[PDB]
Parts: sequence; C-alpha cells; structure tokens
Amino acid sequence: SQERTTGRQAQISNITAAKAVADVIRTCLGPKAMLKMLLDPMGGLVLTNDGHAILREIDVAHPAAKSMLELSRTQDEEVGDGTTTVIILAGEILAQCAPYLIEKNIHPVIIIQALKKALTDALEVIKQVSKPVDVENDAAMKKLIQASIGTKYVIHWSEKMCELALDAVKTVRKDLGQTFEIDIKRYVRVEKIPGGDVLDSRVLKGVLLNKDVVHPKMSRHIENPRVVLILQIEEEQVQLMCEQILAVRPTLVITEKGVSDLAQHYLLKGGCSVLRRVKKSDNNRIARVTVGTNCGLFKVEMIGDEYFSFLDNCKEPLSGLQKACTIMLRGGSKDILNEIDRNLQDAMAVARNVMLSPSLSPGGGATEMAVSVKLAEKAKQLEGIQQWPYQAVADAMECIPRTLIQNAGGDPIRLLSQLRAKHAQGNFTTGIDGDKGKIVDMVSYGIWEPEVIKQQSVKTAIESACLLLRVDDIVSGVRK
Amino acid sequence: AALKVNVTSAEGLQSVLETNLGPKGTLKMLVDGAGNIKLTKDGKVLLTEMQIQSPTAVLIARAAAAQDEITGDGTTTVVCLVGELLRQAHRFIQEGVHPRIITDGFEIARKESMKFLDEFKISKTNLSNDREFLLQVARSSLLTKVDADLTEVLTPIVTDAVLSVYDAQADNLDLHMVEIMQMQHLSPKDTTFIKGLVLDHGGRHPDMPTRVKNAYVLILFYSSADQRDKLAASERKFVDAKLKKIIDLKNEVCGMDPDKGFVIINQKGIDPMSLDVFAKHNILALRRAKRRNMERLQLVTGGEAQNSVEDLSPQILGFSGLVYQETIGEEKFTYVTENTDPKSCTILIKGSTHYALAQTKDAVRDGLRAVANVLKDKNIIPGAGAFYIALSRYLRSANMNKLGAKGKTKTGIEAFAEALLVIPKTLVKNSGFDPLDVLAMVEDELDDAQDSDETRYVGVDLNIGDSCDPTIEGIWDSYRVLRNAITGATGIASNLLLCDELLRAGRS
Amino acid sequence: DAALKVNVTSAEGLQSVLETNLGPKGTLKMLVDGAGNIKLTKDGKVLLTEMQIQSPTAVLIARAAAAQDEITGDGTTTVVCLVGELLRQAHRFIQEGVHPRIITDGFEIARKESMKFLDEFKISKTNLSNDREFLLQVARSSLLTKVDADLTEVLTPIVTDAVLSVYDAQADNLDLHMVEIMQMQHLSPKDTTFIKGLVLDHGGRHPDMPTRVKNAYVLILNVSLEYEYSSADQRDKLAASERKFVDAKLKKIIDLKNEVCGMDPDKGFVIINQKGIDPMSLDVFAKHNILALRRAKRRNMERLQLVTGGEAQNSVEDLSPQILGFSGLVYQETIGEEKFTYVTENTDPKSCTILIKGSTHYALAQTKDAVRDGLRAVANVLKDKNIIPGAGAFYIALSRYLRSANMNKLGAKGKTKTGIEAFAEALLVIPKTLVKNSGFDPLDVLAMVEDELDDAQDSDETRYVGVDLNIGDSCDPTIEGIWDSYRVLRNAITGATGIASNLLLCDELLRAGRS
Amino acid sequence: DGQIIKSIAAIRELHQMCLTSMGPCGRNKIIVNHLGKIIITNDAATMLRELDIVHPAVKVLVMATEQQKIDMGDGTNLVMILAGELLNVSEKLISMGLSAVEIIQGYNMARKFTLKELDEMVVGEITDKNDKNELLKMIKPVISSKKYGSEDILSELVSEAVSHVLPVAQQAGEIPYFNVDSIRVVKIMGGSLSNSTVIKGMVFNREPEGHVKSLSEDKKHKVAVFTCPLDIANTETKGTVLLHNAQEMLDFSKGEEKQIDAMMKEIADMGVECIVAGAGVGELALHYLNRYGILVLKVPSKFELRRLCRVCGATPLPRLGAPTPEELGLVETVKTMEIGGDRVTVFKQEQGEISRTSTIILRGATQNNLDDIERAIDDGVAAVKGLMKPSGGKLLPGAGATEIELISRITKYGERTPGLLQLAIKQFAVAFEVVPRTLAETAGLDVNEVLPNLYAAHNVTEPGAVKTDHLYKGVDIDGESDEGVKDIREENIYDMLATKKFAINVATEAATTVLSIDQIIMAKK
Repeated sequence: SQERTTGRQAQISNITAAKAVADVIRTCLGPKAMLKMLLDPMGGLVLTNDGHAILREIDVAHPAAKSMLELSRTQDEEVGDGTTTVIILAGEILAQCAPYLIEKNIHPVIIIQALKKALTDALEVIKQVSKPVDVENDAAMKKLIQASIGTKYVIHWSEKMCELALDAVKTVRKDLGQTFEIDIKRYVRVEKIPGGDVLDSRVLKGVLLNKDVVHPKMSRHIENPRVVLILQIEEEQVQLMCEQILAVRPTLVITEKGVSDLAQHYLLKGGCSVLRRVKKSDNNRIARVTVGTNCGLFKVEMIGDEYFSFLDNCKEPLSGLQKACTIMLRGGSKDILNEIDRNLQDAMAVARNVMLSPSLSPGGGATEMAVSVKLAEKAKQLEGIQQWPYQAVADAMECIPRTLIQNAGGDPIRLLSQLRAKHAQGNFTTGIDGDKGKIVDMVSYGIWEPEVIKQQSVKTAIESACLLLRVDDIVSGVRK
Repeated sequence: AALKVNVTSAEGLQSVLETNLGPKGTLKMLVDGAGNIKLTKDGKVLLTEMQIQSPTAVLIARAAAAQDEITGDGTTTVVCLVGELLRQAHRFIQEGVHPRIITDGFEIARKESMKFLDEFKISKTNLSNDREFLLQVARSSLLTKVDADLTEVLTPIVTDAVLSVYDAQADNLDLHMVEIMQMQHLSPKDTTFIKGLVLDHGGRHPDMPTRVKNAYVLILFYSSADQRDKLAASERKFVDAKLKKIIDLKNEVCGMDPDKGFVIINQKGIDPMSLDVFAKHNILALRRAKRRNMERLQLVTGGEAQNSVEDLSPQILGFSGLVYQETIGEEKFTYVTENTDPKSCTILIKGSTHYALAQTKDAVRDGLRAVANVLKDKNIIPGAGAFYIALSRYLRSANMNKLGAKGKTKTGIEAFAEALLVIPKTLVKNSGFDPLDVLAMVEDELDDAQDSDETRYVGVDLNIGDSCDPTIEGIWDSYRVLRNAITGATGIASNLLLCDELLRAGRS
Repeated sequence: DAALKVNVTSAEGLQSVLETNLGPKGTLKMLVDGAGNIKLTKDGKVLLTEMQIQSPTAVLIARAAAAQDEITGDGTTTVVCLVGELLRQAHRFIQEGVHPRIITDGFEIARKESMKFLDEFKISKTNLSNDREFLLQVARSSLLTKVDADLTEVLTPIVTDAVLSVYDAQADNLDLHMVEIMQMQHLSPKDTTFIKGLVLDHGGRHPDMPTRVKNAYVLILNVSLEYEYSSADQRDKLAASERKFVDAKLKKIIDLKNEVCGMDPDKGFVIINQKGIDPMSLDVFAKHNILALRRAKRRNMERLQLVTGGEAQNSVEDLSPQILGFSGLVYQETIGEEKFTYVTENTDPKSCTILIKGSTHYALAQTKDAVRDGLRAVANVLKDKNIIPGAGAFYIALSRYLRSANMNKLGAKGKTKTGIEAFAEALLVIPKTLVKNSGFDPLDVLAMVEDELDDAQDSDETRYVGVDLNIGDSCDPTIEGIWDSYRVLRNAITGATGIASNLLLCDELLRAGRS
Repeated sequence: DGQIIKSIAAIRELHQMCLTSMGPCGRNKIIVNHLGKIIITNDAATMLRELDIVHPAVKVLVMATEQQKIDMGDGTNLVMILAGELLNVSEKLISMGLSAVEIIQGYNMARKFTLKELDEMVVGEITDKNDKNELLKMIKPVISSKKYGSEDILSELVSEAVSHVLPVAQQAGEIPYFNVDSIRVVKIMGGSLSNSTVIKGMVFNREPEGHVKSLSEDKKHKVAVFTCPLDIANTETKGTVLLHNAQEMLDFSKGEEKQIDAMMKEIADMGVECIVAGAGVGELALHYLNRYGILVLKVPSKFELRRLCRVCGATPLPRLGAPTPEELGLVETVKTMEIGGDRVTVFKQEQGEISRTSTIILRGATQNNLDDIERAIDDGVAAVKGLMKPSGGKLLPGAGATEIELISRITKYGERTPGLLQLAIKQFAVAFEVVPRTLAETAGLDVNEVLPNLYAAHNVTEPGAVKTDHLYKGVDIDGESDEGVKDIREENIYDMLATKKFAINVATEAATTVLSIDQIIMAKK
C-alpha cells in the first residue's frame, strides 16, 4: 500500500479534508443555530447541537479531518463551555488558507513563520478588550449561565437551575490562599431521575450526602453530626464497625451496608439520629473537607423515589481546601431531562473560568471582530514576506461572525462595514445581535463571556493550525 | 441542499396512522414473525414492531413513549401533525423562510395554547364519586377502541373497579390494581367483574371443598446399592417434615370438624401425598401456584404472606365471608366474594380467540389508565376535537393581541391554525363523508355560539355528519390528555424544523 | 385514483426550468447540443426544443406557448409559472375531497371577473401623437428581460425609432413590412447601429467591381445564370457554343444600359443572380463598370419595392426601367469574404433595416433572439391603444378583490370559494419569483407592498404600486414607466386558464401499446 | 381496491375448496404436510390445521373453527362457507359504496335478530335424560354430516360404550358431567364394520408378560394403580459406585439381587391382579410375579394412565409402597383375546358392576376411511354433550330447511329498516342462500329445479293448519331428487339449537375482523 501524495496533490487533498466539514458546521453557531442529525452504523440518529458527538459519529475518508476531532477534544477538556459559540472556531482557519497556498508557490514553513507571529499579537488583544468585575458577586454569574441555555425553554426554570450550580460553585473554590481560585467540580455529581420538579433539588454550602437514614420517621435533627472516614452475619459484622466509631463519641454514623436490628439497640442510646449506609463516592466528598469535627446540623427528607440527607459543617477551618457536595436533577419528563443536561452540566465550567480570569471579554461576535481589526492594523506595519499570509489571518477571524449572520440569511457586507467603525473606534462592546440580527451593545443586551473562554480557545485554535501547515506526505495501509 | 431531502421523504409517514383515528375509523392487521396477531387502533403496537423506512420515524415512535404513561389512545395526532407540518414546508418554507422562523411561532403558540387550555376545560367533582359522570366518560373512551357491544359490558366494570380504590385524600394508584386475567372462554361480551379477589387455581381432587364460606389461606458416594436407598429415604423425609407439621398446626382453630373451607397455596411443587393426608381433614392444596398474587390477600382477611412452612401463626389465617369455585377448562378458579372491606379488585376477561382478546386487552389497559387521570385531576376537557377547532379560530385572528415579530411569526401562526384542522377532517374522512361540508357547519355553530353571548362547546357527530354537544353525547377527555399532548406537539414539531442536514455515511 | 398524483408530481419539476429566466433581473441558462450550436437565451421556445423531457406533460406546455409566440413572443415564462403554483395547490385542495373539475369551474368564474376588472386597471393612451417618452419606457422594460443593461441603452432608441416607421392614420401595422435583420460579425455586439434605410447583404466578388457609387441600377435575376461526333471539329464547336448562351445576354445588357445615358459610366449598376455566375461575364462587367455577385439570396430583393419602388425579375425576357431603381448614396463595406453594400439617402423609406454587428455566433444569437422578440412585442403595443400597467401590479391588485367577495361573487359555499382562494394566491407567485431572481426576500418586499396598498386604499386615492427590483423597494409603474399591452395580459390569463384545465381534468395515466 | 378487495381472493381459494367438502355428498381431499404427515378427510377443519397460514384471515378462520370443535364440532364448514359467502357479498356491498362500519352494523344488528329467530324454529322440545333408546335415534342423523354409509353399526358401537359409562340413576340422581375423553376409539387395520366390538375396560396392544392374562374367571380380585413407576432404585442426581475393597466387588451384583428380593416380594405380598409399571424392570421380577400370578402393564403412555383410574377404580397412590388394603380398586376379569392377528390385552368385564371410561375397537379395511370414522366418534359424543351438560339442546329442522325460513324473516327485517340497512339486510339473506345451493351442488342437481322448491316450502306462506307440512318437509336426495322435496320427520334428520347458535356469532365475528382491515403489515416475515 502507498496512498502517498506529492507535489500539488498533497496540499489540495489535505485542505479539502476539513473544508467540506466546515460548511456543515456553519449551522452550529449562535443562539439561532440549527440542530444537526447524525447517522450511526446501527441506523439510529442523535439530534443535538453539540459538535463533539457530531465529528465522532461522522466518518471522514480523509485522515486529515480526524485531527480536528482530537483538536476539538483538547478544547472540550480544557474549556468545554458553550461549544455553540466556541468549538466552531476549529474549522475557520484552514478554510481561509486556501486562496493563496500553491498559487503563490509559498513554502508552508514561510506560512508557519507568519503563524508564530500571529499568536504573539493575538495574546495582547485578548486581555486588552477584557474588563474586570467583582469576583465575589454571585448575581453576575446568574446572567452568564442564562446566555448559554437559550437553546431551550429552560429560561423559565433558569432561576432554580442557575442557583443549582452556583450554590456548588461558591461551595468548592479554595484550592489556594493566594498565587488564583483553582477548584475541582468533578467531585460534584449530578444525578438525573425522571419525574418530579426541578425545585426538588437541594443544594447549599456543605457536603450533601444522598442516602437515607435507618427509619424515615427518625428524628431529623442532630446536635453535632461528627463525620468519620444473612441476618446473623450482618448484625454482628456491621456492629463491629459503626459502634466502634463511637469511641470518639460521634453522633453521626457512616457504614458501607445497612443497619440490622441488633445494632439499633446500642446505636440509638447515644441520644441522636443514626445514619445507615452512605454512598461510596460521598466518602470522597467529605474527605476533602475534613476524624472530622465541627458539623453544624443534620437533616433528612422523605420522597418516594430516593431520600435525602443534609450534613452541614459550616466551619471548615479552626487554612483549608475546597468542599465537595452532591446535586440531584429532577426533570419534567424523560426526554426533557436528558436533553437539558448539556446546558446544566456545562454550567460547572461556566463559573470555573470566572474564578480563573475575573476579566470579561465581549461575546456575540465582538471578540472575533476585535482581533480581526488588530491583525489588519499590524499587517501594514510589519509588511515583509508576512504581508500576504498575516493579512489572511485577519480575514479568518472575520468569517467567524459571518457564520453567525448565515443563520439570519442576510448580507454580511452591510453589517461588517459598520463594525469596522463603531467597534474598533467606538468600543469593544459593539457586536452583532443574535435575536434581531442587528448591531447593539453586547453588555447592555447581556451577551458576554469570561476571558478564559476566548483566551484558551483562540490560543489553542492558532496552535491547532500548526499540524495543518506541517503536512507533506501521507502513508497509510500498513500496520501499527 | 439536503434540507429538502428529509422534508419530502418523511412526508409520506402521515398515511400510516391516518385512518386509525376516530371511533368510526378502521383497523389495520399487523403480524410479526412469532405468530402474534395484533389488530387494534392503538399506536404503541403499530409503531413498535412495524418496520420503518425513513429514519425520521425513530423520533416519532419514541415520542409515543410519553403518551403511553399518560394517554395511550388517540396518539395518531402525533403523526398527523408532523405530516401537515412537512406539507407546510413545501408552501411557506419553499418561499425561502428560514426553518427557525416558523419554529419560533410554534413555541409562542405553545404558551398561548396553555392559556386557552384552562378556559376550555370544565371542572367536575370527584369527591362525591358520581357514577353518572364515569359512565359517560368510559362510554366514549371505549368507542375509539372496541364496538358498542363490549362498551356496554365494560362500562360498569371499569366504573366499579375505580371505586374500590379511593380514600379521604382521593389516592388512586395504577400500581395497586394491576393483575388482569387473560383467558379464552365463552364470548368477549361475557366478561364479568368481581368485587373481590380472583384466584387462578383450584381444587385438584374430588374431595376438595366446592363451595365454602370461611377459608383459611396458608401461603407457601455409597459402597453398596442398599446404602443408596438410605439417601432416597432421607430425601422423602424432607418433604414429609413439611406435610406432617401442617396436619398438627391446622388443628389450631378446629381440626376435628372439616365443615369449613381450607386453603394451602405453594409456589413450587409439593409431595402428591398431601392430597391423601388432606382428604381426611378436607384441606385444599394447589399445584404450581403463583407468588405475587398472594400480596393482595393481606388487604381482605388481614392475613400475612408466608414463604416457608416453619413459621405459621393464626394471624396468617383470615376469615372470609364466601368462597366460590368455578371449573373452566383445565384450570379451576377460586372466587373470593362477600368481602368485608376489599381494597382491590381483579379483572377477569373472557373471550373466544387470540385476536378477540387482543382488542379487549388493549382496551382494558388503556381504559383503566384513562379513567385514572379522571379521578386524579378533576378538570375534564370536552373531546370530539372541539378544542382543536376552537383553538384554530382563536389564533387565526390575533393582530394586536398576540403578534410578535411582524410577518415572521404571522406566517407560522397560520400554519399552526391550519395544522390542527386536519384532525377533524381526518375524523370525517374515516367516516366517509365530505370534510368540507361538515367543517363549514361546525364553524357556523361556533360563530352562532359566540354571537349569542353564551359559552357553549360544540362537538362533531360522525354518524349523521352534523354538530353535536360533547356534554350530552358523553365524549370527554382528561385535562392531562391534552396537557402532555400539546406540550409534546411542539417538541415533535421542533425536531424536524430545527433539523438541518442529514449525511449518508458510517462505519461498515 | 392512485395514478392521479403521478402526473402531478412529475410535472412539478418543470417550474425550475424557466424560473431563473423570468423578470428584468433574471439570469441566463446555457443549453448546448452535440451539433456545435451554443444557444444562451432566456427564450423558452429554444430551451424546450432540443432538451430531452421525462414527463410527457411538458409537451402540452410547449403547445401553450404556440399562441403566446404569435400574440406576445416575449415574457412567456409566466405561463409555466402559474402552472407550477397550481401543481403545488393541486395536491393540496384536491386532497380535501374537492373534485378537480370544481376547482376548474372556479377558474372560469374568476377569469370572467378578471376581464371585468381588466378594463378598469388599464390606462388608455393615444398612439397618434407618437409619444417618445412612452415608447422609451416600454421598450426599456422589454430589453431588460432579454439582454443586459449594456445592450438595453443601445437598443432603446433603436426599437423606439423602428416602430415609428410603420404606422398610418388607420393604425395599420404590418409585421411583415419590416422583417429582415442583418447578421454580421464585426467589432463587438454592443456596437449595433440602427439604419432607417435598406441594406444589401452582398457585394462585388471581383477586384474590378465598383468600389463607390452614387446612383445604383439594380438588375435582379433568379433562374440559374451558370450554364452546364464524326471528328474532333464537332467537339470544338460544342464547347464554343456553351458560351454563346451567356454572351447573347451580355450583348443585350450593354445596349440597354447605355440606352438612357451611356456617356458617363460613373453611376452604379448591379446584377444579382441566385446561382453561380459565369466567369466569362466578369470580363464584360469589368470594362462596363458593372457590379456582379456570386451565390446571392432571393427574398431580400422584395425590399426594393417598399422603398425605391424596385422590381425583382425572374427570367431574362422582361427588362424594363421599373426593375432598375435609384439611390442617393451607396457605401460599400468589405467584411470577410463577402463585401457589404449600404443603400442610404433614400427619399421616403417605409421600412427600416436592422444592422447588427458582433463577434461570434453565440454573441449574435443573444441579440438576434432579442430583436425579433422585442420588436414584435412593441409592435403589438401600437396595435391596441389600451395599455395595462406592468411590473406585476395587476396580479397583486386583482388578488385583493378576489380575496374579499362574500355577497358579491359567491355561488356555492366552499366549492367555488376553494377555487377563488386558489386563483387569488396563484397570481402571487409571479412577484415572488421576480424578487427571488434578484436575490432579495420576496416576502419582506411583498409585505411592504401590501402595507402600501392598504394605505392607498384606505386613503381613497387611485394609485398603482409596483415592485422595484434594483433597490428592492416599492415603486409606481407610471413613474418608472413599466407598461404592458392589452392583448398581452388578456391572452395570458385566458391562455393560462385553458392550459390549466388540461392537467387538472386528467383523471388517470394509462399505458397501452405495443412494446 | 388493493387490500379490502384482494384479501377476499386469498379466502376465495379456500372458500371454493369448502364448497365441495360440505355435506354428505361432499368430496374428500388429499393432504401432504411438509414433515410427511398424510391426511385424507372431507373436513376442511383439519385441513386448515396442518396447512401453512400466510394470509392473516386464514388464521382467523381456523381459530374460529377451533372454537366450534371445543363446543360443537358438527358441520363446522357451514359457518366457514357462510363467512366466505359474506366476502363474496362484500364485493357487491363495497361496489355500492357502503362503508366498512355500516356493513358490520348490518351484520351485527342481524346477529342479535337471528339469535331471536332461533326460538321460532324450535322443534322437539322435550328429550329424555338417561334413556339410551331415544338417544340412539337422535345421534343417527348426526353421522349424516360425515360419511353416511352405515349409521346403524356406528350407533351400536356407541350403544355398548355409553351403556357402560352411563351412571343411569333414573329420575334425579345428581348426574355429573359426562366425560368426553372417557370414550376413546382405537383404529385397527382389517376387518369389516360388523367385526368391530366394544371393550368396557382399556384396550391395549402389547405382549403379555408371563404367558397370557388368565386366572381372573373367579373374579374377586384387587387392582391398584401406581403413579410412581417401578424402576431400578437410584437417587435423583447421577451417582458413582465406589468400592472400598475387593470384597464388595462380589457383593455389588448380590446387593442388587437383595433389592430385587426385597422390592419385588413386598409389592407382590398382597397379590395384586394387575400392577401398573410406568418404567422398565429387570428379568428377575418374573420369579415373584409369576409365583403369585400378577399381571404386568409394561410401559404405558402418559394419557392412557389418566383414563385407567376411572376403569379399575383404584386410588392413584403418589408413592410406591406395599399395597394398602384401605385404598384398593375392584376389578373382576382381565383377559387377552386375539383379534387382528396379535394378542390384544383388554380390561373388559362381564356385568357385575358398571364403571366409567370404556373403549371401542374400530376395525376397518381402509385406514384412511378410519380417520373420518374416528372424527365421527368425536362428533358423535359431542351430540350427547348438548343433551347432557345443558338443560337441553332441543332440535331444529336440518338439511338447510332452517335457513330457508330465515330468508323470509331477514327479508321482512330489511323492509322495516330503511337507509343503508336496506342494502345490508337484503344481501344478508342472500348469504343464507348458499347453504341450500351447496347441498344441491354436491348432489349434482340443477339449481334451476331446486330454486322453485326452495321458494315453495318456507317462502310462500304458512297455512292456518296445525303442524304445517312446510316445517316437516325439507331438501333430501335419495330417489326423490326429481321432485326435490322430502319429509324430514320420517327420516328423523334434525340438528341441535346449539349448532347454529354458536355459528351466528362466528359469522359476524369473521366478517367484522376481515372487513375492518385497512392494510396488512408484516415485519420480517
């Protein structure tokens, strides 16, 4: 087997690999974006706006387009926030390198030199249009989650849904005192049980143990639930564990399995409520916080499907590190619960990036227009051999908002002509309205995104184009 | 480029269930490879095992899953709306309208449909447990599935079945009354309702009691060949120890006079010697008796379900008013009647053939669930397509009331109003009349009702092809019927409208 | 009726054929055969000729254009466009259970009501005053529907001045009076020049032929001029006698030419033959200052009578001064292998000759098809003084009267109303196609037109509102100058009704015959 | 026109086959299954059982016919032709434009009307309970549905079989349900019709054990039925023989002989006349069995043991012990007589008592003709069931004479029901016209001669005389085919009311199911 391409055939085949896919994802951008349908080998279909599963199910005959999926996974693991307005930028580069590549006989390394210089000037623009805001205010993050959920009707439930995640945000945080607000939200698991209402979700600052107690009618209050990290066999062995913990006199019990009848005699004599088996992952949640002490209160609730247990430390220190908790999501229906999970699960990375860079970059196509003007300004100053390739990079950032205009179906020339003045000269808050397809203030309308969204994307997107310019020959069909 | 591919191909999916709507509609034969003949108007069976061509039918079949736990009847409106929606794409979208422009008009109309939904409904009092209202709702509910012969028989059966499940809090659970007997006996019109519990087994010996009043229910290397018989003798003592203890423990109340009824129920096989030792005390035993059905005996005589034979207490043995046993075929049935306070009832269905039971089995399961939503939610919506016709006229003329984006939403508003008019036209087409003349008379009745300064709800009579009153005729639907359907009607519409492009590819 | 939808679905794809060729902003579609003929035009008669069709129903569509070629000849795209909208409404209203003839009967009532409102919408104009402003505006809208704006500005005074030559006090317009169009390859197609005189398509084939003359005497011939033993002495006499037949006629030409005036041979004289010419006659024609031709046409000779009163002679027996004409000035141009003669300075020419120059065949095919289609359309405007405002103003205005009828025109309830709402919305596809060909949104433009008509109707004022496709806004057909002839629109609506009843009344498709 | 119409053509193939298989003049058929099963019979019910079912309505007809075999089973092709005739009439009703719902309403309203008309044709109201003589006369016309060649000999075999099983108990004896499975016919190749006999006990074909069954002439014996089969003693799980030394090697074969001495002598200590052994035994059992003169039943089947309990009257002992004097059966004579060339062991007794579950030996030359007689015995005892478990089945005029009067009754019902019922009800009486034409077609007579005879009897009118001749006259062909009329009272050809009562509900159910089908849906089939 050969499958080798040399000369002009090598560059043409690799550009058209991701070029045809770039036109397919043009409907994935913006709040007006469409919903793509997929075809698996089993004949089924998956209808979603997330481009992560779109490129995975679609099999491209060219191996050059396979890296774009891997390049998409890097942005999903690092950011993974609002892929509607983010992940589409992976295919907006190679499409704009087509006009001059072979026609001018420019060697790819010469283009690589212009690619390295474009990343230097791009890092200064990201933090230039960013503006700081109060990092301790939770009301600023309430309107931020509402921007990415506009693909569904959950805006009516956004009051409970936004506060559902944000209560866990402020709950964790705190991986360092000073130098940066690192956290880990993977310890907080969101359980989705069909049926009920979203208001059934109980979230607050502390460690939420999702399990039940011995009996549902048992006392719901404990003074200081201190945490500590067939019939005949169960009653003897479990008693050697739960009762042995009582040596330090805790009022809270944590076991792997249930409590038998014999253990109930010596467990209830302590004058408190006894908690039976606790979920396995819940022990790792309290292991971060804390023999643990300083537990304020305990509470237990009753509802048909599963039960609840409330454990409130309320004082971590006496510094300390992050706290972990649990979240249960109760949807209205079966098909409604599974579809809305994409917006709520991504809400963890929404506020996580706010703690990283409190500065805020303008959204709604305003960031791409700001970079396109700065790249066009530095092109005439640098000149040299980079004049042609570095100017085309400015047009690459200009076609990104053109994709947002494609949803409306108008003429981008009319809008982009006005954006070269009111935005560049006027202010960085000027952008394209998603709903009305007009030019309005992004901050006044409520469209904005953290700096980490644009910083970790454009920087990764520019570095992702390196593999596209290094292609020479393709060898396949042997082994590995 | 490929957007028009899914619009034209999936358009031919409406004719599938088109003729299955309405009480005057027809039936469709569906036979699988296993030999199961299902003849019904139900959509759950027709959309499951039937092979599909267009891939878009996957979301259509999965859309009925939410209707199975709620409605289960009249699910053809899901398909009829999609078919008309795709024909609107060849008209409105063919003009160059973006697929999302018409989509936003349906989401706004969904909130407007909920506002007009509470005005069209009529509230009833379920606390008084009025049977006159239940006889009318169950009547028209069975007309869309079976004929009037099975309707008149099953109307008092379903009405009296839901009355046994009730409390001061009006708690009715479908998980309470579940088990329904399916058997071929006599004719389908001979179905008989039992206010007590029905057992599927009976006395296998001529000396077993035929008819009794009180019944005590008991729920359950060798070196030589001569040494090999010692194990066979010890294994027989294992089952003998179970039988010998029964003879002594049944003597608790009265073991001397076998003038009352006696019952022993076991899950697994039993030593046939039991029939000989129980004949002296006139004790009845069963062969291959079920298990889950034993949990209902605690709600009548106050007994207790027992597993093994070791623990036997007088609390397990209850007091029954009357016990009757009927011999049908090779399986005798023990009927428990004259109960003091029965908490549940058992549905006994009799029929002739397998396809005759397929129509009844689908009607009883869908009938008990439809009445369940009537007792849970007191709001009852008039049926016979009266809301689909009225809502179409409410949104037809809006202007300064509800408008939105000018010219973008109004195009979608007229599409949603004309889409709901296909359902009453489908009801007339299945009856064989002219839908143009029938609809013209229905529109005049609504105009005469609004101009008379009186609130009235006019239905559609399919027999004479004229207008009628759903209140007098008895056609009624629960509030949760149109609540989840209309809410799902927007979701099924936004599936294909928001669908962009489908590509042909995959891993071979 | 399982085969009813077979002919409806197959015929639906016939709309996209000419859909892009409709309107002044429409585009072009290329059709090239295997014989080497490249035809790029918006005309449907050429596109429907050699193109292979699948559904046989397209044959009836071509037959409907037969009456449109005689009456109109240009703008025939609207015939198939009204059918395409009907086919989309076909499976719509017929599925409701309405019999197809009921919808057809509704079109007959709507057609009679359209002719009643047709006389009120048109504006009567006077063609006796010969208004130049009216002709320049009507010809401008016709040229934009065929060629681009470059040829529109050039051909606008050409078509205007051409129709002014044929007219009388009795409104007598002869389409066969001015026909012949000069097809030449010279310079560029945009250099086409209009001539009020007569142009000859042949010129001298010999270097000694007259280069420049003033008064030309044309001698027209038809019958073929070229003519085709005991000892070898007889062979020499037979070959010598072959030239005696031609030389006998040459001696008569010498004496009859010098008859009137033989002193100064400074004027022009021309002999025109249909077949080949005898090379022996060129020796006499050179010394006598006689112009000769080789392989010359015939029908072009009849135009000498309509200007200078010439006569086309067949045999050589009849020679009279009536055959020999006169000319004020003659300019002979040499292009290619055939010289070209121009006859100018005519006393009172009654017919104008169209001189079209261009590059190649396909460049001339665009203009040749535009002049013949554009001249016959304007010629019908002068025939009937009744003029209908164009730019699709009638299709939208008539729909407003049809949508609201009630106690005025009703008939059956729902049987006729179905055909009324169908025909009212079937005429709205034309303005939607005009905007779609321009690249704008047809609904946003139509919404502004409906809002303008509602403001003009409520204000109680007579106004005609059109659609300007250049700026994408509403306009007035009177201000812009877009007009339409009475016979064009009347026979278009009546012709569309007759062809619509053919497809709607077809019950089933049948296949019978020998395989 | 491609579903509701073409589906009739699938049944039309089977409908024409049922026309020639109905009646005593009907034609037989040859059936070859895919597994090699050969069936030759005049009944289309067994034909549809082994035939592969493709069209869905074919399964609808065989299940509706199976319901008749459970209840009646006499003339099941009568309703099958009637159901098939409704499809031929359906092509006339569909051509008129009647909807599928209104056509069902025409048959449904006529179904409840036809069931009410069955009371007007009632004849032979009273019937005897325990009297065999009157029962033998009324069972004779039942055979006329099947081969009528000899109805006297088949009645004599039933006479001796019922006489044994009949509990008698005249007046009110609380008579239980008469068991159909008790009477069992056995096909024996060879012999004529008169060579057949009746066995009061269980007739078995096998080899006698010691020599031949004898010694029972003195009667006074005891027989106990054993549910547990006698076999070599072993445990439930499969075991392995493990010998600890070489001394136990010689005692292994002797140890098994000690079990034979212990087990065979203990069961033979009571001297049971006939022992029931469901499994195999060793050859050493002949020592004790032949010493005490015990007869052995070697390897019976599963279904023959259930019928043996009602013959010997022995308690079905759940385990095999020593015979208990408390529970024992009473058996007098057990003999073995050679009939068809092999020794036939029979349990038949001679007087002394009457037990239940008798048997019949069926001897015939053609084994294929014995299949129709075997099915005649099943339909013969079914005629007694109608007069046994119900209060009574009474009688109705047979030979299609009952359907003739219904034609006039259905016609009068159509004049009183205007609207769409006019075309439905008038054509519903036409569905009853195929029954007399079927009997005339199989007989070969001209329909032109039969038509006025059908119009004369019940159609014209009923005179004021008591017991008019129209009711007692019917269509029968012996020598009178030229006249076309025959008295059914002298021939005593009658049918039970339950025959047509169950058929009318099937005719509407078969029409309602088929005519309501919009399309046929099959997924991977």
